Amino acid sequence: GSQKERLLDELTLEGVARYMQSERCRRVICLVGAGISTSAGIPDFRSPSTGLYKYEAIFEISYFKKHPEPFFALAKELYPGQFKPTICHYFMRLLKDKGLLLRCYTQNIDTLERIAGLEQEDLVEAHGTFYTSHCVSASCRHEYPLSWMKEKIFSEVTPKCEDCQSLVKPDIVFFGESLPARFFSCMQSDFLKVDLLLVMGTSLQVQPFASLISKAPLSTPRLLINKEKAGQSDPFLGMIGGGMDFDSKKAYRDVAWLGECDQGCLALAELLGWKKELEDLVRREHASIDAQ
Amino acid sequence: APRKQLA
Ligand SMILES: NC(=O)c1ccc[n+]([C@@H]2O[C@H](COP(=O)([O-])OP(=O)(O)OC[C@H]3O[C@@H](n4cnc5c(N)ncnc54)[C@H](O)[C@@H]3O)[C@@H](O)[C@H]2O)c1
Ligand SMILES: *C(=O)CCCCCCCCCCCCC
Ligand SMILES: [Zn+2]
Repeated sequence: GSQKERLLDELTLEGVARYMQSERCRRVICLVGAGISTSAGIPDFRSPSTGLYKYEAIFEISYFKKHPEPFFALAKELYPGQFKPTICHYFMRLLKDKGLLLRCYTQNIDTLERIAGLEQEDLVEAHGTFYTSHCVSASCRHEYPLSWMKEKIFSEVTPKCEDCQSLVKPDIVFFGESLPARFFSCMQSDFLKVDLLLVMGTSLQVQPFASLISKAPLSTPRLLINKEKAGQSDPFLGMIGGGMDFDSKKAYRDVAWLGECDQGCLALAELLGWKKELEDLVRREHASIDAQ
Repeated sequence: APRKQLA
């Protein structure tokens, strides 16, 4: 239905937590970006202090096409010593484990969602991932895992395929490139049946991923956990398709929690009577990573 | 089906 109608008893975290407790709320989609990994020591872009601050072009595809050495250097620099998912990754894991997660759609390539125990099935890595890597040569397309790719990115040798010696590229989507087919397929099916859109650590500037929020049904509540409001229709572009409205008198289903996503998710977890379960998972999984 | 881009 396209009838706009209010399912949250009020436009707050508690309203959403209640909504989540309700029977109406069976299938949750998360949309995430760099905000949920910032605290795992991986910079985002739009953050003032880290991001696009020696070398935007280092992720356009044509620049990578001409000169790929700049990219592989950056990835040595940003390449973390240890991969601990965040509280907000683990919150997503809880949703899986309670059978609430229909899907997590993610712009992040860091692979943390998998490390937290989301499975390929749970995950639309709409911007690809570092998890896997392939030769660029059509006639080869030999596949490589993250250990082989790290050894190269840390050795400071441009990765070259062992069978044919083409450039071996991580399975990320560069700017310019097309998203995976799986993204559109999952998009067609998923957004019919979503009961709640949970939006974390994304500015929603990157298309087509941003437009996902308008593919939700109009009475699907949408919660944004973020440092800044994001997704509001621009005063000027709208002038000339289902954007965030948190504040107007017409606002009926969108809610904004502004802060760190670790606190936000930790708050929400608490309303749901999940805080102990979350605390234990995070503490337990990090310990296990620490013992690896 | 567009390709990744800023906006
Ligand atoms: N970790 C990664 O995989 C990574 C890192 C940088 C950029 N990118 C790519 O660059 C593009 C940028 O997209 P994006 O919107 O995710 O990043 P962005 O930098 O464009 O926007 C991130 C948003 O998260 C907020 N934020 C940052 N840290 C936060 C925190 N701890 N708590 C709450 N909010 C926080 C920022 O205020 C901003 O609104 C994407 O296409 C993405 O694939 C990926
Ligand atoms: C589309 O937005 C792709 C963005 C390119 C990746 C951004 C850089 C993030 C690299 C982090 C270090 C390595 C992670 C395994
Ligand atoms: Zn090859």
